[PDB]
Amino acid sequence: NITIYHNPASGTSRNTLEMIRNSGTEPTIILYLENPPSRDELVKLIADMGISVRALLRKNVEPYEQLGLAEDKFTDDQLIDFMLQHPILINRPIVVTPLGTRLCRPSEVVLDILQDAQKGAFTKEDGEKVVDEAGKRL
Ligand SMILES: [Cs+]
Ligand SMILES: [Cs+]
Ligand SMILES: [Cs+]
Repeated sequence: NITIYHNPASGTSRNTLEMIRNSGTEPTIILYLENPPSRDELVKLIADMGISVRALLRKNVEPYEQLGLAEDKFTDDQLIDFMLQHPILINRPIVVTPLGTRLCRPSEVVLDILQDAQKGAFTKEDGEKVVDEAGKRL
C-alpha cells in the first residue's frame, strides 16, 4: 500500500512513479497540485520524512518568488500554511509506503522505502542507470 504525491510535469516524479511500478506495485496517485494534503496530513508527512519544513519548499516557482520565501523570516507553521494555499510550493514527489515516507529527490531515494526489490534493471528517462539486472545500485 503505497501513495505518491505526483506531478506529471516533473521528471523526478515520473522516474519515481516508474520505480514504484518496477517493484510490482501500482500506487495510489494523488495529483497534489489539485488535491493537496490537509494540514494535518502535511504535518505528518513532514514529520515522517525527517526533513525540515523549509527543505520541502520548491524554489523557482511563482509563489516562492513573490512571497519572498528565500528570506529567513518565516516560521515553520507560516511555511506549512503557504504550502497548503499554494501547493506548487510542495516539492515532489512525496511517497508513503508501509516502511516509511520520503521526499524522493533524487528519485532513487524511493528504493529505501519500497518493500519489494526492483524486478529488473531500471534506467531513468535521461539514460542514467539506477539498478542493473542483478539488482545492484549503480
Ligand atoms: Cs486532502
Ligand atoms: Cs499564476
Ligand atoms: Cs528497501
